[PDB]
Amino acid sequence: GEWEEIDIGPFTQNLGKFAVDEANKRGQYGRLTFNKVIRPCMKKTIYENEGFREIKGYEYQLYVIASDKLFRADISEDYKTRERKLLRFEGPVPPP
Repeated sequence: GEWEEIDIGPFTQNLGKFAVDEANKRGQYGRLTFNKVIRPCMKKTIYENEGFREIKGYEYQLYVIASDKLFRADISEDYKTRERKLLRFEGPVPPP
């Protein structure tokens, strides 16, 4: 399986902040205030399909508490540029 649990240290918390910033732009929940990312944070690596199967990027699934509510965010991150995209941000979700 290509998903693996990663740490919820500062880089992951900053991913959650990105997710909340992007969720605020989408506005589905109105303005939210990032609180923290909780376990589990899952990452999967996306590879090119052919050639050297270079890593194309990553996808993360995060559980982020924002405005005291728990959301699940899916975030892509390009390997070469570090460009992140919020793919999904939903909740309030059950605690994982």
